[PDB]
Amino acid sequence: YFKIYSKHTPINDLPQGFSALEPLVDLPIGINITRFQTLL
Amino acid sequence: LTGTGVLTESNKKFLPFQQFGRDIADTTDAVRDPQTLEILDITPCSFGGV
Repeated sequence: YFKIYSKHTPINDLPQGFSALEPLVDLPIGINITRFQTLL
Repeated sequence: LTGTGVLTESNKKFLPFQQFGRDIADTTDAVRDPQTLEILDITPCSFGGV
């Protein structure tokens, strides 16, 4: 079931080098996701 | 998690989401107290052939 993992990081085009993401959210909400969109 | 050991409060750098940690054997090495932010190492009680 649903998760979020994430990280906020400094930069000077998605860069080379390495990073690691901690979990934030983990939810048994059971949503049958197949499509998504972004909000500005 | 039932077990037995020397419960020593410990310097193991648990990240905030990490509830417990494992040894190379997949046995539990350390836990967080479910009532405190303290991280406890679980050393096996001393053993040895006689």
